[PDB]
Amino acid sequence: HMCDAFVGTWKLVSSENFDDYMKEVGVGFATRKVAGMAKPNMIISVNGDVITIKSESTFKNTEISFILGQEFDEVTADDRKVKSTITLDGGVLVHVQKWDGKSTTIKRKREDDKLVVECVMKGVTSTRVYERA
Ligand SMILES: O=C(O)[C@H]1CCCc2ccc(-c3ccc(Cl)cc3)cc21
Repeated sequence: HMCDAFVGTWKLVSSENFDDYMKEVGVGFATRKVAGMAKPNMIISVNGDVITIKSESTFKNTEISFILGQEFDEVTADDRKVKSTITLDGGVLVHVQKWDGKSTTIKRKREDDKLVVECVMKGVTSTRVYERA
């Protein structure tokens, strides 16, 4: 019953400060513009210990499967090759990506009927809010 409250199909309804977060990460102009337009569908499922997050959009489709606490290699939508670790901390999924001596953290939280995603790179935060599809 791990991650029960995250499981489902979610749709992005708002994004704040995402272009600035992507600049802080190092994403180039053309990818920022096309990526920032996307309104993805995030599909979260659990099978035993394995959590899968599948995200579908006009920009990119991605899929990650993982076990909490167990590092995995991820190719992000902006083509970074990162080493990722996802843990549960006080009911928040905390996803750390490491590449080229850099780090970014993505937190996914259940708040009311929404799933709230906070992406942090150094001092820059972006918030992306999802509703049930
Ligand atoms: O979330 C995902 O799985 C993907 C697929 C669905 C759409 C989308 C949009 C933008 C970015 C994205 C872009 C730039 C940066 Cl730095 C990080 C993430 C990542 C994604």
